[PDB]
Amino acid sequence: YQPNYFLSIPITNKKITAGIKVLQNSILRQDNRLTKAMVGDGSFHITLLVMQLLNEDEVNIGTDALLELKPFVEEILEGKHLTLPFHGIGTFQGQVGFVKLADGDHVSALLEIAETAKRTFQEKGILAGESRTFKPHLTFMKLSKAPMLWKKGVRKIEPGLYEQFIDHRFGEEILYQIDLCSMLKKKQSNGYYHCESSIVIGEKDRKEPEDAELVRLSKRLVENAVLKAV
Amino acid sequence: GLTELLQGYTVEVLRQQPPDLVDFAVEYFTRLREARRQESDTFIVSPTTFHTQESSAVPVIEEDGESDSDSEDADLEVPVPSKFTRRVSVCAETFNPDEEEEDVVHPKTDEQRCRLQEACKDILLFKNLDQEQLSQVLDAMFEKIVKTDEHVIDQGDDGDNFYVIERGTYDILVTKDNQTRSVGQYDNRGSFGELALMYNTPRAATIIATSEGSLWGLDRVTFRRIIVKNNAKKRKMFESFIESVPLFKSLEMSERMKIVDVIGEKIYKDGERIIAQGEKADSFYIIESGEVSILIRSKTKSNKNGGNQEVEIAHCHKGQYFGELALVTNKPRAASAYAVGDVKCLVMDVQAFERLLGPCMDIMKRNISHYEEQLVKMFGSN
Amino acid sequence: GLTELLQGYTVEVLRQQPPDLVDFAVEYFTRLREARRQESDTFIVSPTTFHTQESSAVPVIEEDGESDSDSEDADLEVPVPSKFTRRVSVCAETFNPDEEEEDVVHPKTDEQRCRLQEACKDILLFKNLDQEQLSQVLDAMFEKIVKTDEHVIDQGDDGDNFYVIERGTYDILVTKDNQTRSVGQYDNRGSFGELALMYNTPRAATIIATSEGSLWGLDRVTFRRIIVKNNAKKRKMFESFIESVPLFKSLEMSERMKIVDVIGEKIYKDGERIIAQGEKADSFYIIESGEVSILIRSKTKSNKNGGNQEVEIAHCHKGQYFGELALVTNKPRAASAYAVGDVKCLVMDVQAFERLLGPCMDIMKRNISHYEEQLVKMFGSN
Amino acid sequence: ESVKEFLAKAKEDFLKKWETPSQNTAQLDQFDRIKTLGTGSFGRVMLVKHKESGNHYAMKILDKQKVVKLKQIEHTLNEKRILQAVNFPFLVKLEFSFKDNSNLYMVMEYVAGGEMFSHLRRIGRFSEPHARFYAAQIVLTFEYLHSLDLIYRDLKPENLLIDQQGYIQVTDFGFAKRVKGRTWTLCGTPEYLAPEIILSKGYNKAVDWWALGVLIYEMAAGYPPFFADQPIQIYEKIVSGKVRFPSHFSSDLKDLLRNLLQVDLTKRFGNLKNGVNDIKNHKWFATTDWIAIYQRKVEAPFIPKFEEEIRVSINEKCGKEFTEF
Amino acid sequence: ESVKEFLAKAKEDFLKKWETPSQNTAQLDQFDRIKTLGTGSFGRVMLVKHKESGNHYAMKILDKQKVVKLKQIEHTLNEKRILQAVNFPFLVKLEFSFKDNSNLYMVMEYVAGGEMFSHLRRIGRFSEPHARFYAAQIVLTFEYLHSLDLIYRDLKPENLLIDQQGYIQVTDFGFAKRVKGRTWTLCGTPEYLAPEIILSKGYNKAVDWWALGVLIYEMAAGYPPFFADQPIQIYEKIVSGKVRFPSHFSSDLKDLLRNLLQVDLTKRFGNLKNGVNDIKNHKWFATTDWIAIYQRKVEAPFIPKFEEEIRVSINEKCGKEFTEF
Repeated sequence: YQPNYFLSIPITNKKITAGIKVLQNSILRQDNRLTKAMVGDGSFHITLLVMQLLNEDEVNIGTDALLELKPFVEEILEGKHLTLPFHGIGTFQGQVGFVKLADGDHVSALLEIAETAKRTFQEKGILAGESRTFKPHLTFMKLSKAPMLWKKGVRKIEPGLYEQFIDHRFGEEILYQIDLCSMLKKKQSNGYYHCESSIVIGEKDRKEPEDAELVRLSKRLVENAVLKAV
Repeated sequence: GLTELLQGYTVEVLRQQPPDLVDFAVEYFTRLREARRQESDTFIVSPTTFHTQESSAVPVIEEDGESDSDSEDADLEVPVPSKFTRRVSVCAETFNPDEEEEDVVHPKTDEQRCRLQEACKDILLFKNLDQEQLSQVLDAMFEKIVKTDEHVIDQGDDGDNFYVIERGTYDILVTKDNQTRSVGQYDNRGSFGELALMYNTPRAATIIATSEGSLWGLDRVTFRRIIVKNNAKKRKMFESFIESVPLFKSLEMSERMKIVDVIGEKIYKDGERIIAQGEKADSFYIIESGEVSILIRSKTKSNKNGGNQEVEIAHCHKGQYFGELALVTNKPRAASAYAVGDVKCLVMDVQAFERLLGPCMDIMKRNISHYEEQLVKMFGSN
Repeated sequence: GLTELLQGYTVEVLRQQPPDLVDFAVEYFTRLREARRQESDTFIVSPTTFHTQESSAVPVIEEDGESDSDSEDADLEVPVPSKFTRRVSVCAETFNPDEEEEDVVHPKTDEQRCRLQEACKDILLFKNLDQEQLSQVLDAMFEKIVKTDEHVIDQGDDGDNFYVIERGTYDILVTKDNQTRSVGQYDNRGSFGELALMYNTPRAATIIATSEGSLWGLDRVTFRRIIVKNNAKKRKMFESFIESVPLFKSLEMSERMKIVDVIGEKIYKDGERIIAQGEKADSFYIIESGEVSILIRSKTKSNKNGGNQEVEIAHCHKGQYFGELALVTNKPRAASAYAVGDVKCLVMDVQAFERLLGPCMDIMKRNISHYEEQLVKMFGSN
Repeated sequence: ESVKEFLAKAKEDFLKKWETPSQNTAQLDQFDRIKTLGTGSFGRVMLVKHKESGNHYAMKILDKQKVVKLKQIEHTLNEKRILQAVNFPFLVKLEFSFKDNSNLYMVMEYVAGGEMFSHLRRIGRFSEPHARFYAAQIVLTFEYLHSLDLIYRDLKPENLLIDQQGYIQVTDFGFAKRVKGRTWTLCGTPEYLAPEIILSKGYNKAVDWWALGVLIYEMAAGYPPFFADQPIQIYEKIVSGKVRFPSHFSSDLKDLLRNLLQVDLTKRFGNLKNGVNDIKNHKWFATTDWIAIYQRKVEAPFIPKFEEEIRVSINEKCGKEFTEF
Repeated sequence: ESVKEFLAKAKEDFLKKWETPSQNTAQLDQFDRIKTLGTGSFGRVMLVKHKESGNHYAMKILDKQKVVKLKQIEHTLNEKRILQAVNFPFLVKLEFSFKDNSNLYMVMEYVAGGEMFSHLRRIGRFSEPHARFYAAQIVLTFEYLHSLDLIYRDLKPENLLIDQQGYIQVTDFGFAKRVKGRTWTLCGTPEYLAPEIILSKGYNKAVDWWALGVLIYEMAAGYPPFFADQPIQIYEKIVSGKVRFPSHFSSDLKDLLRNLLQVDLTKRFGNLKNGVNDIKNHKWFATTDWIAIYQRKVEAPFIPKFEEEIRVSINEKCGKEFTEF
């Protein structure tokens, strides 16, 4: 089926979106007619779940299902933040360019969240999810967005264009907000998709409300140093 | 463990803000290395036991065996004491008393023979034997040498000899029923087996030598023959002296033998008095050797006084007799009689004579044609 | 540097795969510390000091040397010179001349005394003393024994005695200013210190004995008293003989003393002539002892011739006087006068008498009621 | 008196049979055989019955050969000659005698009675009257025997039988001997030996009388006068002649016994001047009727209670010496 | 003549004061004190002034106690009695006398003049006219004194003072003594002693005249007639009487001197019949106006040039003997 709505994980880490902006611009200085293929500033996201919401009631139902999903995602994470590392570049058959999600324990957790999301929405009467394997990625360009490119000889993304960013660490996004977004409505002023509703996973997010305080950071500093040593 | 290890360090860096990162790491990880207290030592001593038990009675019993003890106690038992035994006859070997016809030589020193006599004084068979027979008997005693451990006589065995000890020591043994007792010993003195000289009979005891010794032995047959022969010779001789005495001619053979049986003998040394004038006339004599002088002190011839000296009325010799008047009267002896040299007379008691043959006067009359003659002889002149 | 530090450790843990991360951290961080360099050995140290002084001083004090004196220095003599020209009056000890009332015994042989006289002949004080006074004086001389080396007199010392040497030798010394000279010696002869008999005065020389010696000494006081006493006795005696002479009765006391002062004495031995007839009449006599015979040779009685022998006109004794006419006339002696025995007369020169008292005739007239008497005495008969 | 008559006729009858012994009289086939009481320790005596008369007799079996050993063979050939020549009421009888290769068979009379030894021992001792009764019989028997110059020499309870009439019957003439003069064999029974026998002085009739004294004493006392455990002591007592009589013995008895048990032959009853009359006339025998005892008319005081097959040799052996028989 | 008048009135005046000495006259508080010239070698003489009259006198201080020693204490108690009794123009004067615990104080007149000894020695010798001038004064003084039987005994330049009028004034009566008869103390001055004094012959007025001869000689010669370095020699010369006169001595002088220096008393001027007139009438004194010299009307030939504080004893001491004073 053709989805018209999706659950979105927005990219809020400014380093990630700034790195992608650089990537997009470097491609454009090599070939400026790729301009309309680039995804818009402010639109960067990971798609968690696609669906069809076909009327006002169903849009309300989607919003209800998103709210109902919150405790489930909290259950799944078992008191740990979900960290999504974005590293390197890939394509879907040379037509869609994306920043890759790095391999790790987070991928299975993300998949679990996606499947629980699909179940939660379907149990509320919403056609959601797909039969194909969930392969999350962070899109930065799509040739289909610029139809005149075929019409003038550009029919695939030249792999040389993004060669320098092939092992570029864009940054890490911690899961917090999940948005219910319209694919077809007018985008927000800041470039992001039209949002019907949002939830926040985070507590926000800690096992304990009271400050440690900053005791955990030692964990973040160490884990990051170990990741860099690899 | 890597992230957690480095988190402890990093927490302390953030808290403590040390000026040097590396020196703080040396100190932190050195103290963490020091920190572990894991090693431990356990020593265990414990008492383990079972609290309760249940007891059931058992009927079994145990016994032990005492060491064997051996004891012997002398025992006397009498069965049915009776006093009823039948008595068997005994009999010695027969022998022709009357001397067959002259047809035993064992040397002996004076001391040995003298000692044999002493050893024999009290033995009844020897006790009252005359000088001659005793000599012939000792002559007949043969010597028997014995080595130590040897059995002279053994209880039960038949006996033939009588023994006198000459030298040595001996143990005497007597077996009564099943018991044998070492009852007594002999030490170079003694005699035994006298019974064997009478008849053959079982030895009543056993005699064993305990050293080298010597014994004088006498065989029954030899002993009996010596004695019988001699007494039968003496009898014949006595018989003759009675027979040749005319006063006794009317006597029968058996009557002379009764006299021979009891008549005595006496030896007188020259000069010794046989009959004393005045004492009581109890017997009469028959000279068998030597001579006898009959004296009378001529005083009993008147009324008070005279001679009072010595006068020989008669003088008798071998075969003659004197003291005859004691047979026919009862007045004191008329005269004295003295032995003229060595004399041997047969002496007969008058009272015994009468008890055996009755009064002499009757005998004198038996043969009436000689009564007068006899009377004149007895109360006559010469 | 915190993330970089943790990363570097992690890279080596991943490379080395240590089983014990804590031990690996101790070693890793210790080695990291070691690499930093470098320790520096301490430099050698040298100390140097440099200084400049620019001070100028006007004032300093300097003292030098020492004072040493070898010997004491004699005091300077006084400038002023003093000269003395004055002699003190001398004076002997006073004494009551008139004999108090009889109230010095030193033995001496004739030779000794005789020698003392000789030694005294020339001494002025002794030189013209009469016989008696000289005797009394020698009597008063005491002996003084001296041992050799002894000082008889010492220059300067006060003097009281006069000495005559009896025995010994002596050295005389005289000190003039600072010098002493052994000027002379005495050898058993001599005398000295005469001045001491006058008044007390300093000894002018020193006399030392040079051997055992003996000296006769005389004390001033003793000497003066002997002499004064004797002369005062003599005066009283002379005074009396003048006083009892009637011709001089009108004389005043002081006039008699002028006579006493100068009048002489003379001794005459019996028979010697005192006045010779014819010679010039110069003096008159006053007998103080003995008798005097006045003779006249009767020739000057006529005109040429006669007597020319000896005739006694008068005969005077103690207290009387003769030669009186020399006092009133100037004609030769009328007669001679001879001593009758031992005589002592006072002799007065007429010319001296006149110079002292004027002419005798005036004295005779002084007492007018006796003038005639006096005249008849002088120019009369008897 | 008839005493002389009897003895005279007696000597006659005896000398006749003595100087002409009745040899081999009857035949063995006239007698059968019954019991066989004759063992002990010598000889073979068996009972037997007769043919025609059919009487009972005691036959002594003496093998002619059996002889020659033993102690003697004359003390028998002589014994036979005496039994055959003698005849007295108180003496056993030689009824029939015969021999041949068997040789010497004695057919003695038989009295189914009791032994004197068994009777005396049972009751202990006889009363004096009863003892006197038996004694008289022995005195008479000895007078008869001595009349023939025969001495018994073995008197003792053991050799005396009490017949069915209660009278004595003397047996065993083993030592019987005809002696005129003196004899010397030391024989008899210890308890009953005379001093003269023990000492070998020579002897004759006097020993039988001494034995009688012993016999009478034992009957009235129950035990012999010179008893002892050792034979030697018995003889020494016998020789000393000293006798001790029981309290109950009467005076007359003691006196008679002192005279029978006389070691001194000059004082022994039977041996003196009057011979057997000194005994017959003794106060102890005063109530005795000698003729009555002889004819067995007196009433006795006590009536007593009442194997193999041998063959000859078909040949006569030792008959070359046992001729006289 | 008036000479007799004068002497008569003189003796009167003298005997009166002699037999009644004027004792303790004036008071010490009437006299002050000035200089103190009175040392030397004995006594304490100090100048002094008067009160009312305000005159100058010479007071001799004689400590009552100081006495008793020394040489004598009468040659003074006597000296005082004379000074007080005498009165002559050429004699010093005892003006005032007094004592008490101080005792014996002499208030002598004072003439601020010169010593005879100093004057004579300076100029060497006097001309005869000048010598005659002084001599006359001494002759007159001796006539007065001898008139009173007093002898001076110490004549010498040293004891003569020249007053401001140029006339002589005699001092020191230490040896002055009233003697009628003869006296004997050997005293005076060596150079001026008379032979009779040296020899102890006894003497009186004649020694003063001899001394005058010595005094006149020395004045006209400059040195004494018997001079010598040793006292002994002086006396020996004196005794010998031998005198040698200088060349310049006039005849009249030599003659006068030979008569004054006479050892022979029978020839000595002053001692003879006419006494002092033998001297007054001598040719050497011819140009002498005796009255004029007496009244001091003659013109002298030479006008001379012109310390501590003692106290009494508040008590009179030696007054137990110095009564007469």
